[PDB]
Amino acid sequence: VTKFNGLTVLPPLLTDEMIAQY
Amino acid sequence: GAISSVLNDILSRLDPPEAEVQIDRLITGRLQSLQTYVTQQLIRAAEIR
Amino acid sequence: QCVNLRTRTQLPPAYTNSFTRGVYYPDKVFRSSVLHSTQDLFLPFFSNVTWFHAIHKRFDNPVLPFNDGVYFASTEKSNIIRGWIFGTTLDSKTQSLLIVNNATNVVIKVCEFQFCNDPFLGVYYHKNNKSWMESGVYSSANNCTFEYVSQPFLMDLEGKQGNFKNLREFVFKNIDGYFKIYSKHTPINLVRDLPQGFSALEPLVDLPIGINITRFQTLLALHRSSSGWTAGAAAYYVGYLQPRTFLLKYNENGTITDAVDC
Amino acid sequence: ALDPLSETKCTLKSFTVEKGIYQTSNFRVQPTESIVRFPNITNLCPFGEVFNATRFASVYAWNRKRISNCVADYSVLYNSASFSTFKCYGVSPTKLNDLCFTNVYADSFVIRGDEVRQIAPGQTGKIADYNYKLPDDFTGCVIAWNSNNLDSKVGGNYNYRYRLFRKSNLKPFERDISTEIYQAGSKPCNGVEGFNCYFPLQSYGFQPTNGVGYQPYRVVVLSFELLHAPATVCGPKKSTNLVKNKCVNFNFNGLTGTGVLTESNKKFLPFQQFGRDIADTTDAVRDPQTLEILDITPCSFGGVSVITPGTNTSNQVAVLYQGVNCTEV
Amino acid sequence: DLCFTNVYADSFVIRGDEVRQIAPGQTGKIADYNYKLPDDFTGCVIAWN
Repeated sequence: VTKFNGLTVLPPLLTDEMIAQY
Repeated sequence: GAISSVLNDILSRLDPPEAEVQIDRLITGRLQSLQTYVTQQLIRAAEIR
Repeated sequence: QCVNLRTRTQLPPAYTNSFTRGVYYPDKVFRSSVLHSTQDLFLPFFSNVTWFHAIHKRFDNPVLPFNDGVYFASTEKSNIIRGWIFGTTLDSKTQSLLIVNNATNVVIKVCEFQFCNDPFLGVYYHKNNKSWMESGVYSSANNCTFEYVSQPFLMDLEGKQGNFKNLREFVFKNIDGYFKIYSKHTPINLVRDLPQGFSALEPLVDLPIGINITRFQTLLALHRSSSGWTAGAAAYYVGYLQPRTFLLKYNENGTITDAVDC
Repeated sequence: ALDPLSETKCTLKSFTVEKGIYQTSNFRVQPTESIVRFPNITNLCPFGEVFNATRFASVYAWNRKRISNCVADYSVLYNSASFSTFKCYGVSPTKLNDLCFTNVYADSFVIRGDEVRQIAPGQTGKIADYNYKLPDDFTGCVIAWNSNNLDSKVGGNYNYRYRLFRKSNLKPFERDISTEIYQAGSKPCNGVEGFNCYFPLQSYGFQPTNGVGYQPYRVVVLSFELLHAPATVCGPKKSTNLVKNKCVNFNFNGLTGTGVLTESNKKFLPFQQFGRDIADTTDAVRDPQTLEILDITPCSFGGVSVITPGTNTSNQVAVLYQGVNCTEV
Repeated sequence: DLCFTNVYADSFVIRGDEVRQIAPGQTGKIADYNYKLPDDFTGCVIAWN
């Protein structure tokens, strides 16, 4: 699988390392 | 429907009797773009639910 | 001046197929690796462009219009084109434009030029000190305020062997009075009367004259060892523009790479 | 307006705050200095041959004058009310000194007192149907002053002419100086004086004893575009040195923004003044004086959230800044 | 039928060329030096030769 006029992207709570441990 | 697309273009050229007319056509045109984006993101959240 | 040259003959309107050349920069804004569309006065793709020539018993110098724009393309070897003539009614009634290069500077003279029946620039004095000097085009010009001179350069007019490596492309258009001129020089490998490749034109000069122009003309470099001269070896083309939109594919360097007709 | 604990209470509208996170406001980074820049020009525009001329041109046989590459003192003729008619609709007349334009197009002529009001964009009249009318994109306004004491002669100033009749309608920015006769009736006059064929050229009967509707007015229309191209002529502004590594408000011949100014490291063309991205925002700015190209990157970003426990337990709170590196803060 | 708190009566004198220059938000010769009206002008004008 594959802008600064008030737009923002929030990071998720569960990262990619904690999903693979579940 | 305004004279320009830049808020600094209308403010630095026109008079404040006229500047309240062209800005009103820009706030109304840009508020409908946000109401379409929020409503479309709210229906897409129901598919991912 | 009043007597037409010996080489006047009627020629049939033969045409060829211009494939993809004729794309230019429509705005002054820099882009990088984007795909942007622009509605501008462009040349259509895969259209019929008129083929003209010039030899020592044929010469094509007609009176052609200016309403749909001129796409001027010429490939030469010894710089036989000595400029252009732009005008509306071709006398001293209104403003007429004149382009003549003296191999150091191109001058832009917009005055009330009184033209003859057929203008010519003949090159003589074959013994020594040629210098391609200025010489039966007009007789009188006055009551004008438009004078302009360009930057100095040094352009060659000698006889070179091999393939036709001096290909010149020109676009003349005046929107809102601003007469803009595009130019691009690229060496090509000519096979039979047509170029191939992809190269965009760059702007040269933009002057706000503001004169209604309906016709145009060019000047040739003649030779002689009114009717006593004889024209040289040259070839040129002339087309028309149409207001159609196009696509402009940019690269990482910041120039036009490809274009798709809409 | 004192602490972030009570600042959450003006958003949630409550005196007891449940634990969690709450978005309150955003950042606002102040700029320090203003950057202005204009190319070096010292010439004065030919205003003496426009307003202070003895004789003028005619409205029938007008000639548009071009003026460029100078500086315009618009604080002597626009401040002083030494003119009879001066109204302005599209340009604010108080601040022509800092906005810059490419070229001004002036037409010096005279008309009567009943003809200075009927010249307007989109409004018809005796000038707007046969002599001259303005298009819809006209940006500018007019200077008009009464001149009955000097232009009017005792026997009639017959140096000036104007048109009465025209067989067709005007299109904008065109000159018609043809002497073709008008055919109003069915008989072909073919340029000969007769019935229903009148001579459209008429001289002015300028006399100082006439009415105010026929009094002569020294008028001039001025046409110029506002921020459509790289500009050449504007008023007496002052220069300011270039400051880097700080986000400020820059004014590069009208291109106004707010952001840091770093050096550019990409390919550019000698006939390119600015660069834009896919989002149609300015990314690079050409310097009018030096041969340098800068980069545009904005500041004043990020959101502010307040992490707090319940107010029933304690009152120690914290604050989290969203998505901003706090080395600058 | 509609009444207000305080009527501010301000009397002065001008010429006949200055009667159009007194307007809310309009720049004029009488406005920049002597008497201008703001955007909150609520009233009107009585004049006589």
